[PDB]
Amino acid sequence: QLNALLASLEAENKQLKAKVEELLAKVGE
Amino acid sequence: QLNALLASLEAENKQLKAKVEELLAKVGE
Repeated sequence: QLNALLASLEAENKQLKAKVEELLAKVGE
Repeated sequence: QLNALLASLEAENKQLKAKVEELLAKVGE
């Protein structure tokens, strides 16, 4: 189950980084 | 080293969630 936790955290991190990119771009409007 | 990777990912996730909160609030301006 440790690899599943790693996988979930990795997925969340990727999603959050993309959300930051989206919101950054929105702030630039 | 697996716990260190978990720890780093957890720290990053917490930081990113807070950055999302900040940028959300900025979008609301």
